Amino acid sequence: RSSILADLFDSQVVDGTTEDANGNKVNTKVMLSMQDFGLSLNDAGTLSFD
Amino acid sequence: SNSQTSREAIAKELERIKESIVQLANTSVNGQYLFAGSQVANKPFDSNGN
Amino acid sequence: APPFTTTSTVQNGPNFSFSANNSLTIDEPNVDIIKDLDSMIDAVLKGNMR
Amino acid sequence: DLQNTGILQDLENYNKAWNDFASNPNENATKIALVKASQTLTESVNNTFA
Repeated sequence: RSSILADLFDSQVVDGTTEDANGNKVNTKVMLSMQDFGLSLNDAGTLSFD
Repeated sequence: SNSQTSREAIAKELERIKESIVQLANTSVNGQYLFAGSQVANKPFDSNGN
Repeated sequence: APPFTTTSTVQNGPNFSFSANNSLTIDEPNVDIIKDLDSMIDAVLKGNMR
Repeated sequence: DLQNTGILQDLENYNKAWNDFASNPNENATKIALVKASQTLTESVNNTFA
């Protein structure tokens, strides 16, 4: 379970000297993930999807 | 996704992580704050890492 | 003192430093859980990945 | 030692109270019960003398 907890939402990063999402102004790094590709987390160390 | 509200939001997990860790650190099993050094019988910590 | 060459001219350094415009380290054996946690919150709030 | 004589048993359970004292010194009764077992011990040495 700890091993899977490492991989659960693998991702890729996006970059640019540009406007990071203005929605309440994130700042860190731009990404798309398995938290975004239809799939998501729920609190039990469990997955959720659409 | 980490909008400043999200960045605060995601932080607010950490306080609960912080709170829980403080709770379990100060845990007074059989009266002993189980981890006040070896002197587990009296306050080991505060919330602020003191 | 000058002059110098592209070949590094070297001369032995100090015994001590006491306060400094320190370089930025992220690697150490040691740990300070709580001070780390609050510091990382500082990174998160303004969004320090860099 | 029909009923292994009180002194040797006073010592025994007294030493049982010791491992109990190790269980919780903050539980003062561990002291008191421990103390009492010796009290029988010592006073039993006293009466045998007489």
